[PDB]
Amino acid sequence: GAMTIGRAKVYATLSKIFYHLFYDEAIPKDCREIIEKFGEIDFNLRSVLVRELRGSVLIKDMPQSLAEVYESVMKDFYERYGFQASELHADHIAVELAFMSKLVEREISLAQQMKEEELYKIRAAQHRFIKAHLQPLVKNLPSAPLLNFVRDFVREDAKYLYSSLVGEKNEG
Amino acid sequence: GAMTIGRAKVYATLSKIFYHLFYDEAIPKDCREIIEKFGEIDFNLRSVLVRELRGSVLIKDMPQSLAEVYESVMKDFYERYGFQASELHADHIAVELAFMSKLVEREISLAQQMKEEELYKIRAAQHRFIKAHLQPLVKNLPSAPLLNFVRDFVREDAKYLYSSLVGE
Repeated sequence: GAMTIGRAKVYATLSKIFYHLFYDEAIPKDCREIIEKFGEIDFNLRSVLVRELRGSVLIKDMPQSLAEVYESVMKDFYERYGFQASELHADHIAVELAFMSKLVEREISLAQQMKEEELYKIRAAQHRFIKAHLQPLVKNLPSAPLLNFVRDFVREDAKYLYSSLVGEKNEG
Repeated sequence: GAMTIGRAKVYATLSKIFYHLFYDEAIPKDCREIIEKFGEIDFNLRSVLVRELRGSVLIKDMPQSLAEVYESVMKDFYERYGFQASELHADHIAVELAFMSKLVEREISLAQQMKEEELYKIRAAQHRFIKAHLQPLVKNLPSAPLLNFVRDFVREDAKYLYSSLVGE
């Protein structure tokens, strides 16, 4: 329904925004309006910052030796769900957001098909991905209006996904 | 047939009973008879108790901070199958039972129409709903005759659905 359609739209729009900002392109009206529906915001970030918004960079706690294989970890997750690499590093926030959008789009299709067991698997994957990769990246974002919106959106989306799963997890 | 008709009836009747109790209303004779066909049961539960029979309240590892998004989870599941929550919270037991009744009614229709692909999907949806939402809710109900009846009915129904689905 509208709620899940909105999840996909926000992930897709945020990803498109970060691709534009990576190249110092203006944010188009359609993208701006989708995000501005939630409150006043600006998109005034420069490529010099946006290029560095990668998990292996932002997560300062990551052991160096594992930072060196993290893109491989990302790619295997992506490949397992048919998601293609772009020209950006696999751990870049634009790419991680695009991956979530693809997962939610898959969920939408499975919902329309009433494929409940497969939908469950894709929702589980969304949770796994948000817990392993995207939330750790976003929790280490520096403060700015757009980035703070992403923090809030991802925090609430993580809560939604976890709440979906917690009951069955604890059934014995 | 009779088995599936019976499943739909029990879910619908339990839902109706919980609505009456929520609203401090007497349980009508038709509802009582349906449930008591399985043995004597007392239907005395105070409205304040019944109002709190929500998945977000009952599921122990769900903190209160997740109750609002959990309502969204419930409504998302409902919408996929053309069901709307009522004026009650979407995670209230009365609503969850009503949703099961609607899924069983759809199963009955699909079986009459020999729509096999869709029938299987709907049965799988019932089982998923029980596993994900209704069984976790009923697990932590207080002990009382009606609550024990529902817990046991749901547990047996889950086993039936799982068995029916594993062959296939």
